[PDB]
Formats: sequence, C-alpha cells, structure tokens
Amino acid sequence: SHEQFRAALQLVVDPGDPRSYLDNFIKIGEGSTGIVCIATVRSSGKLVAVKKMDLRKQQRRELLFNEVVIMRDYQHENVVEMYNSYLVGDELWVVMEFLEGGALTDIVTHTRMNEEQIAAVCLAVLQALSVLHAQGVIHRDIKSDSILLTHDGRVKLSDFGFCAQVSKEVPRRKSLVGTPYWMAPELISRLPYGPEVDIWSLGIMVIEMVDGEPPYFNEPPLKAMKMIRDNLPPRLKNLHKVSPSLKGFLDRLLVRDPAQRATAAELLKHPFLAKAGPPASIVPLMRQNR
Ligand SMILES: CCn1c(=O)c(-c2ccc(Cl)cc2Cl)cc2cnc(Nc3ccc(N4CCNCC4)c(F)c3)nc21
Repeated sequence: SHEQFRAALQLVVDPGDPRSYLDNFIKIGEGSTGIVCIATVRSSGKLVAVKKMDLRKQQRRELLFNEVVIMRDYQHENVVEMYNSYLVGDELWVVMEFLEGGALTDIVTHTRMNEEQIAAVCLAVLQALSVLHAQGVIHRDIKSDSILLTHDGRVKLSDFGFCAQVSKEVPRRKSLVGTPYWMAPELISRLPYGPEVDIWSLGIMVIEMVDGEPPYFNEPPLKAMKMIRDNLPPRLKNLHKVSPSLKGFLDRLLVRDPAQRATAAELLKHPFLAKAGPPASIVPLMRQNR
C-alpha cells in the first residue's frame, strides 16, 4: 500500500539525513498537505525552508510526486528553488529556498498596489509561466497565495502541489483541481483544458491586486463556481483606480472563450508591462515597511 510510495521516493531523494547539516527548526505554516519549517544550515549559517510530510497520512499522495518530480531541477529566476529532498523515517522532507518577504496575499489584503508594482508582479509571473508552458507544465493553482517575495522585492512563483505535465499527444487534463474563486470556466465545465487556465487565474489575481479580493469571495465556493462558469467575465469593483492600459491587458486575460484567450508568450509583449518597476518598487509594500 504505502511502502510502495516509500520505495519509489528512495530512487529520487538524496540519501542521508538532512539533520547532519540542519537545525533550529521553527514552524512557518501549514496547508493540510504538510507542515513547513525554517531551519539553519550549520556549514554555511543560511536559512532554508523545509516541507515535511508523513507518507501514510497523505490522502492525495499522487500530488506529492508532482511537486518533487516536476520541480526538481527547473532553473528559473522567478521560480522557488528546490535544493534536495530526503527520506527521513516514514517522512518526506523537501528543502527549498527561503523567501523572507512572504506571500503576496499578505499585501493585497492589507494595502492597495499601484500599477508599476502590479506590472512587476505580472511581469515576473508571466516570465515564469512562459517557460513552464514552453515545457508542458500547467501550474493549475495561480493566486496571490502562491506568489512569494524576497527581501529585494523579487517575485517567485511557488506552490506546485497541483501542477501537471502535458505533451504533444495528450495536450489537456480533466481533473477538477484548483482554488474555486480562481478556477477557469472550462475547468468547472468539466471540459478538457490546457495551459490557458493559468492565464484566467492570473487575471483573477490582477483583480486581487486592484480590489483586495477576487470575484464572488463573499459567496460559498460552490455558488461562486457556477457564477464564474455561467455568467460574464467578472469586473473590477474599483474600475476607477485603473488605467485603460491595465484594463486592456486584463480584457485579454479574462476571455471566457479559451480559444481566443491570450498566452504567456503573447502577453509578455503588451504595453501594460512596460510600466513594470524594478524589485525596489515592491519593498515598501511589505509588513516590515508598512
Ligand atoms: C508555507 C510557506 N512556504 C512553503 O510552503 C514553501 C514550500 C512549498 C512547497 C514545497 Cl515542496 C516546499 C516548501 Cl519548503 C517554501 C517557502 C519558502 N519561503 C517562505 N517564506 C515565508 C515567509 C514568511 C511568511 N509569513 C509572514 C507573515 N505571516 C505568515 C508567515 C510566509 F508565509 C512564508 N515560505 C514558504
């Protein structure tokens, strides 16, 4: 049953105990699939992040493979770097880069962002999504919560628990996964869907950065989901705070027809993204700076 998973892991993971070089573990967080900790590296004095998870008590064990097997070795400035993974008892530990700035979701709830800062975030996420989409990877869970910030103000994509690899021969997936408010129409349709569901989800994230919340966030998840499927492209509640430039950009992401919805490739050219400021424009927005 479970020790078949254990055995496959032992192919992948680096062997040996990461306690041979890691200590002063401290809990950051948790999102059901495991606990997450900060730990110090003895040899060098640096901090890392460590996701730990017991193999037996995982329920969508399938997904546990997807982060490790996909995320292992993708080189990208705007993606969260995995260092190693280890088998430690009946537990998988994954060691990652530690982003000091935390999630963007902390920022969008408390403050409102200007367009320079919005453009930067979008730029970073589109750079990363273009490559991931250039190698078959649909993230399938884009939202402010899965964006992390360095102290420099750099933006990196993470939280690949739900990602899926896709190819020339089977170019779509069926599986109903994601966060409701952020899921595309076709995904709730139970239709086959491609790497464009990232783009809709991104659009919903822009509405997060401008409004503070996504559409229908008052509703229950089941209500909101028919609403996104059935009804029109949702709209910015604060349309008046927003450029015609950004408004255009946004109208090319929230296309309900998937066919004519735009692409990381395409969107990387748009005039909206030339407003993007450097990493330093983002710093002030953080909790140490607020
Ligand atoms: C659970 C978050 N998390 C991960 O899950 C992972 C991760 C994801 C998938 C895998 Cl396979 C392994 C890991 Cl290791 C990496 C990670 C790296 N850096 C950070 N930085 C960080 C800094 C401060 C805060 N907060 C400030 C204010 N209030 C809430 C606490 C914060 F939420 C986050 N978080 C990561």
